[PDB]
Amino acid sequence: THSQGYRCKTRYCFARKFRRHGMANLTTYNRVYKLGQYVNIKVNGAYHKGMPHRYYNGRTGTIFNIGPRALGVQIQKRVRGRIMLKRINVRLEHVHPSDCRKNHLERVAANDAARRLAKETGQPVPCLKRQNALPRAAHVVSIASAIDITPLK
Amino acid sequence: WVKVQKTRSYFKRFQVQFRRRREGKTDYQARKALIIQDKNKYATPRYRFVVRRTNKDIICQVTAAELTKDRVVCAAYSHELPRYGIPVGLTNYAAAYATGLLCGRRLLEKLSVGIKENALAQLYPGLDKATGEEYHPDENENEEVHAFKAFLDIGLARASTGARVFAAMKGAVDAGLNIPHSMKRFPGYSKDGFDSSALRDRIMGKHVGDYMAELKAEDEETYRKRFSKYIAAKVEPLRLEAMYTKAHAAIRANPQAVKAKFEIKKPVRQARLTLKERIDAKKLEALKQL
Amino acid sequence: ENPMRRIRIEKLVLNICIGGEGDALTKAAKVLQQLTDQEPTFSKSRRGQKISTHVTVRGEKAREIIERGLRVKNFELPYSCFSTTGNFGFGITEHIDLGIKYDPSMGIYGMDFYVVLSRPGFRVNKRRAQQQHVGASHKITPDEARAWVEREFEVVYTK
Amino acid sequence: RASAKDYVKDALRRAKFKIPGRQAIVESRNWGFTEFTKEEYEDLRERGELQYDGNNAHRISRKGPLN
RNA sequence: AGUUCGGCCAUCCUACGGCGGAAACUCCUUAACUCGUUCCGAAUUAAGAAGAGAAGCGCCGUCAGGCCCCGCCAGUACUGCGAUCGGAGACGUCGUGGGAACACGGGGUGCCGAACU
RNA sequence: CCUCGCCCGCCCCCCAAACUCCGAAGGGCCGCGCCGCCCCGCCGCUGGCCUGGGCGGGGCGGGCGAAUGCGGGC
RNA sequence: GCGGAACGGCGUCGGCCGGUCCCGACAGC
RNA sequence: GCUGGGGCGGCGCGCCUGCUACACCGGACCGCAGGCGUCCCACGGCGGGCUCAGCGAGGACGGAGACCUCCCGCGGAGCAGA
Ligand SMILES: [K+]
Ligand SMILES: [Mg+2]
Ligand SMILES: [Mg+2]
Ligand SMILES: [Mg+2]
Repeated sequence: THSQGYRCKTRYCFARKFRRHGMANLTTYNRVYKLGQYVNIKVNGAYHKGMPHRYYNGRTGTIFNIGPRALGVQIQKRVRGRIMLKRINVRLEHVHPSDCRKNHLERVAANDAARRLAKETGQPVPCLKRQNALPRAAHVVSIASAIDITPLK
Repeated sequence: WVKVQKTRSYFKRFQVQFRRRREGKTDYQARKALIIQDKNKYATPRYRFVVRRTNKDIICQVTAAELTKDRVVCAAYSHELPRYGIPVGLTNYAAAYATGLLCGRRLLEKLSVGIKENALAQLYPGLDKATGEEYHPDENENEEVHAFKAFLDIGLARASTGARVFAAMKGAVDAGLNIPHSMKRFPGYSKDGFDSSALRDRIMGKHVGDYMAELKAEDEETYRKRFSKYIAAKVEPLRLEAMYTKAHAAIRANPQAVKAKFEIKKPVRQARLTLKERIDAKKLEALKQL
Repeated sequence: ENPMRRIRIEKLVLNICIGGEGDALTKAAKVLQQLTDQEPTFSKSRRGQKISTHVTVRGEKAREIIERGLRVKNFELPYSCFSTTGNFGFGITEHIDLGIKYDPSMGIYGMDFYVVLSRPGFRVNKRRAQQQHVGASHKITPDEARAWVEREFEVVYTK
Repeated sequence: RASAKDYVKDALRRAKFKIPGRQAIVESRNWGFTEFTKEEYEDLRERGELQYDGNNAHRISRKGPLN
């Protein structure tokens, strides 16, 4: 039919991975979260309390509440021609920290370090801006070529 | 004609357990319950009092769980006891009490190494003498400084009435550690309170002395063969609580650890060689032989 | 050989399987308790009706019981009654032949004798912590068991 | 074998008229129903490297235990 | 080198042969006490120190099964965008982008951390 | 004692909208400027502690760190 | 130069793969 | 009332699982295979201990199956009803 129970159409997204059944490792409980941190949502099918809805599987958001046992996560959801901010409570088995800012943090650190380095020696500051791949430059190649031909059918 | 049970498909789909579970060392349910903390308490260390018992001695440790490992901040063993006045009878009830007391005193002294005012050692001085009664350090805890708190972890042992794990925990509590617990699993417990006399008797090895006396009294051959190490060192039933009290006083006086000396020995049993060219030779010869 | 490789009787299990609850079960359990000096236990059919009782005996008392039971059969047992794990058993028909004093009122009852052989160090497969399997060389094979039994209770076998 | 190879194609042409659509008749370069071309099959037979079954043939094994 | 407590959870598992113990771990001995087994000191609890590498454990081996990496499979199968391109249709083709799987061949077979001996 | 069957092993033809050990093209969500150092204050929360977390203040150094287009919001 | 299929054509043009042939093939030893 | 005219028949008229559905979410039909309007003071809470189905081998009034024992057993059992 068409019924829309809380867990409809979850035959594949809530199943365990191959040879990864059973209890979760203990790193999922003793890692530290702070307000404003970016996290990912991935549902674990062996834990049935604090489970988010199928819609939130594979989204990223920020922490707005640190609780005794659950976290509060803010997520942007599009509804028709508008975006709504949804706040949900998730238990620890369904949340992982997100590396969506690691590249920017490393870029900032490197930019500052390079700026410090050349100043002490006085060397000119290089360009600290990313470049989209530019066209190739002039160069010279050697020839030991192999003749290529088309085969018969 | 008999079907094969462990087939190739059996191996393809097999999932191994965690390594420490395969060796039967840790119960991961209990550990998860023990090391869980409120998320709004962030990276604040949480300590458990770990007690283990081998065939020859007793181990006491205070450890904190980290992200990628476990951190030990104090450990006491039953080897050290002869260094304090107890040469024999290790791994029995009195020895467990003594090792727990040693661990507690050593941890408190290490914590108060430098501090001068309100040091954790001056405040919360353990019970002056072992009386075998219910004592709780947190009763009337100092407001400015609270007592060190740990949680007891038993492992795979059976938590029965009269077990030595609880003896080690009682010894640790007598040194000034705040370990939550009741008095149900101690030898003096009844439906209405409990009597410190039985606990005191056990803590001082009265049962061992009585057994030694009765055995030597009438059946002396079995006594000689069954208490060879006791008899060799000249330990007699009547002069037993005195030695235990002297050991308690000595431990409570200077409870620090002196490093023992030794050198490691690596045999050849693990020195056998790992024989591609050499492996490839043992097939050509066998093929030619056949 | 190493002294740790020698065999001993590990346990002996006495079974009487006569269907239906009643003084038959009660009388059989009473006789089992009297013989073994150990209370028996009942087994429930798979439903919920008692059908049998049994008791396990360890130590030397098992050795004496087995000695008498073999005496019943004249130290003769088929060579093929040894299991692939190194165990064996037989079955008397009345308990009076064991040397027990007959009772007109108690009745008669057939019995099952199963005895398990073992070596020192089999504990590794039974303890609660660090449980493992015993090595293939330490296990008792049927031929070693037959040799030990024949050399122990003076038994001859018939093919 | 070579006896009935003179009429196999006519049998196939006869069967072609009961099937809808368009079909083609081909002669395989393989040996019978095996996966070996005739040249490869004959070579591997003159080199002693064929385990034989009631219909099919397979190359000798080079993995697993000996004996 | 060993043990206690851990992290990641097979390159660590499974089967079968072999090597080793000074210390350690283990196997071992006893049932007065403590506690214990639908019955059993088997398990478990308490108390020991005459034996032992025979197991468990550490290491080695196997044209080993499994697990892991690289190549080939193959620019193949499939596919996004554009086409008054072919064809009655079923389907195919061209231009411009992305790109497998099985099978098969070669090789490999636990590290990391804190405390004690 | 023979001769085919059921059973065990290998090999092999052909399959699945309600089979999947594997798995694209294609889609979806998030990020792409402020940073670093030092010191100070408050908490009735949190910790064995001189621990944390949160919210503020004061000094020092540095700086605008992909392309393309274009004013936005209620 | 009808909308159009299985299936036929010794109509014409163009190919691919095999034999025999001045040691005389094919069609009329 | 819906409705490949209406009637007769049926009830996608309140809910639930899998598929249809074309790898975020959404997605139609009187589309496909089905279910619900109940049952349980224990079939509920917590703690401890234990390991299931079954293959193989053995015990025999005892057999294709009762009960007993050892071995190996990644779940092939069980967890009220789809
Ligand atoms: K209509
Ligand atoms: Mg527990
Ligand atoms: Mg109407
Ligand atoms: Mg509606």
